[PDB]
Amino acid sequence: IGRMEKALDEYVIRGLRHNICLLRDVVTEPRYRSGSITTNYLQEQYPNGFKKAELTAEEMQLMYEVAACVHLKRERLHYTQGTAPSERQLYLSVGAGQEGETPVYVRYLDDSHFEIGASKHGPFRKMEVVW
Amino acid sequence: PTAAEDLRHKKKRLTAMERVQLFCDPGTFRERDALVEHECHNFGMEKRKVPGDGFITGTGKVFGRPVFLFSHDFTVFGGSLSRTNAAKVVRIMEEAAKIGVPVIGFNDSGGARIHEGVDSLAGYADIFLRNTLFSGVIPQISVIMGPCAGGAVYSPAITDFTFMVETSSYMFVTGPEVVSAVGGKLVTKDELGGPHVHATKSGVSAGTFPNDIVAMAQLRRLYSYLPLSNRDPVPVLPTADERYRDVSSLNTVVPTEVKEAYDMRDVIYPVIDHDSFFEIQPQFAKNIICGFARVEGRSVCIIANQPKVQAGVLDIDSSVKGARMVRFADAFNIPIITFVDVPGFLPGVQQEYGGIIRHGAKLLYAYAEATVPKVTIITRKAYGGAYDVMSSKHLRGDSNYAWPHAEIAVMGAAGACKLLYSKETAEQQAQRIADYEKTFCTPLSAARKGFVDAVIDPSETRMRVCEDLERLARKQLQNPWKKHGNIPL
Amino acid sequence: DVSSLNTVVPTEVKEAYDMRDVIYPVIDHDSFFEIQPQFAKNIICGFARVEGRSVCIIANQPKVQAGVLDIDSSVKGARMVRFADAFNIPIITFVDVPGFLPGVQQEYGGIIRHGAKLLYAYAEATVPKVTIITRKAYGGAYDVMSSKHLRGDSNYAWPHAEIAVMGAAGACKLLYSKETAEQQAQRIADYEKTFCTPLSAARKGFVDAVIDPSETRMRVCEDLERLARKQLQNPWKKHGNIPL
Ligand SMILES: O=CCCCC[C@@H]1SC[C@@H]2NC(=O)N[C@@H]21
Ligand SMILES: O=CCCCC[C@@H]1SC[C@@H]2NC(=O)N[C@@H]21
Repeated sequence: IGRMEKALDEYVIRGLRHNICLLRDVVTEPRYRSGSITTNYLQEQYPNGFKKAELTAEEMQLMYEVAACVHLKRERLHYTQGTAPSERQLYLSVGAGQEGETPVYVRYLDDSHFEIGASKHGPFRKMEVVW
Repeated sequence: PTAAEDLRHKKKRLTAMERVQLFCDPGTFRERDALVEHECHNFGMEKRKVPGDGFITGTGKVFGRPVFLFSHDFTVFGGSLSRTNAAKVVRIMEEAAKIGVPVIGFNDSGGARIHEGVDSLAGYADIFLRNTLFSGVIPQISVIMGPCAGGAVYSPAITDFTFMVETSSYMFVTGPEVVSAVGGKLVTKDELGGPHVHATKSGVSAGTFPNDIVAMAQLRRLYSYLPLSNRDPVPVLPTADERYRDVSSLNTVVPTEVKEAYDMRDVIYPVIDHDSFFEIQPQFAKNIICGFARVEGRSVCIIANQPKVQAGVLDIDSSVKGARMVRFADAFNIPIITFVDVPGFLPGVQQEYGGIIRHGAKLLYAYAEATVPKVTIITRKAYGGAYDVMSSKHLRGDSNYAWPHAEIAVMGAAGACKLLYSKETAEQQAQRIADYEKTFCTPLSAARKGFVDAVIDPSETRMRVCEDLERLARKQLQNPWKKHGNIPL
Repeated sequence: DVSSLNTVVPTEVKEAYDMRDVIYPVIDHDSFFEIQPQFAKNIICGFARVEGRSVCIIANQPKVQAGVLDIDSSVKGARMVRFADAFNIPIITFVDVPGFLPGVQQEYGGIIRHGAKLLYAYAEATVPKVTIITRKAYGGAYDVMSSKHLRGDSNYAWPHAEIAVMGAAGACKLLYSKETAEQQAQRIADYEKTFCTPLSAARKGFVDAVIDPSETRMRVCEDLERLARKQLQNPWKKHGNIPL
């Protein structure tokens, strides 16, 4: 299953819609991983239309961190020669109303390594992003 | 400390200094002049002097490259110009003329300052002359953040590109009060000169943005494309994308039926680098696309027809749009890449009553006068004078290519069959139109004459374009000596 | 960090100071090569480096003769400016002048010819120029020492500067012919307060900005880096006709 989970996310499809979200949500459901299912499983678990499951706090935090890293990496490309920055303090907030402003730092110690933290003078984790 | 700007933000609007701070780098703005007064002494203006005098001019720095800018201030006197406001702008433009640096201005003026008399006209004239002289020397970009009325509208017009903000901006020559006075019609300011009107109807505005923040964010991206001056070379940026990336999806873009339509962006996007298109005038004359893009890390100019809208037929507005884009691109040594799909010109009385002859000649003049490297690709068809206009090989074109299902003919098969057989026996349609289209509506004849270099598979377009654009990097061509041309206005 | 420049200028207008205390912090360490050190000591000329590039230095000195322009100083500065411009070398000047040296010997020796040489050299030059007014600039001396109107690139002043037509006494005398006696006390002070300050010259637009003395190195490096590629040309001539 884990393999499928991972393999679903690496399938790049552009130009038309698909049902990969439904497959992902069905596989990730703890009912499906319980061990047994039925033939009325789908409509039993999807009474009104279809609604994809949401994200937990840590997943949304990780998405924020990766977004900040990507922003910094693409920003450094446009600068000329060595006149480029290496650290910022960003304020990420999804939604049109800035729901949950989360301050973020970034350091870009190498080509594919950062020092993400809460802000300046905050403990750093040194994750990795390759894009 | 957030003093004196609470009144501004309460109206859901930003300040000039905040806009300047958002545009440039975090700490690289050096305000030039800050303690200047109007010295008017008329109509009870001897009092209420202001330190900044309603203008903010500085130098700044974007992406490590220098810039010059100025911003109007709406709080102070409504942003009106004077004998003294225009002096700062003139000094900035003169300095940016000595050094090869561009100029960007954020217009917010409410009109002229009446209390100065004709001195406002003097300042306007000086700014107009500087814009006229320095156009083609340094790129000029203008953004309109608020009201812009009176005769001040003309200086943004001479500038290369004008952008507009959606909710709280407008521009026109004469106010609606005079329109009501003379004609008797009641029209609001937005109905007269709103951003939508200039985006779709008049064709003056080159774009529209939803917010000031987005305006700055994308203005930086636009600035990343431009060359610094007239004599400086085209910028080249590092990029991980490579010319060996596979593009085989182009083999299927063109439908096998001649009456079905397709989107030209499906051809434009694969050739250029990923996520590197900046469309210019997206909502005006949609049958033609113009903008900037990068090919192997160097900025190029894109001009292509679109059979999605009106069968990709040339027109007045499309001609003006393409002509302005080509002229600007050539003025600053930027390569041009074109994609051709045209059945001809739009037929109609309104067209001749509006002067198609003048307007359609502008694109041809711009294409013929240009001396930058050109690359042309004929995908499906090219008929009549439209084939000549859209950068044909005879107009000193560098390299021309065609796709295996192209067609290059004098006109459609029906008209040729009609003219070639006056009173030939009836039913001549079936056994003559098919034969003529088979024999002469194909790139074989044009290739025999030598009008296309080679017939290529659609999968090799990126390879060919990168090769040619790399080889043509150092072409030196010059026109005969002239004081200047005489373009059909 | 150069914060020692905040204290170089004394708070009294009649006390003297050494201009080298202003010259040395701005340029790089141990990089001054004085030219003609023992002749016309009221003016200093030489070569120096700013951020690794050679520049030309021309500054007055209130230590010697109140920093007053003269014949010999004019010749020295004119030759230095002409050589520096001939070979595309940036020029940086520091201004502190009360005027020209008064005396019969001066007119009997041709001050009119010699003082025009420095003005000609400053006006003819096309290299980037930077000017800093520390304390004062009066009369034609302000015009001569690379004023903004002579196609100067950037001009700066310090917060206690003074730019006026002449001293307060002469202006008060000419502005009130036979005004009631004791006019000295309540007129000279007022005129010096109102017009012997950089506010008026800044209002007219003759100085770009009024800066803290601690930012001089930053401003000079920024301007000299930006001005690296200026291209200016004079009208066509076989050659000039300088006042010999
Ligand atoms: O066959 C009759 C109408 C054919 C029009 C073909 C297109 S429409 C606009 C353009 N002008 C022409 O003469 N041909 C094309
Ligand atoms: O007040 C009387 C004498 C003031 C002289 C001030 C200095 S001396 C040389 C120069 N020439 C002037 O007119 N003022 C300055």
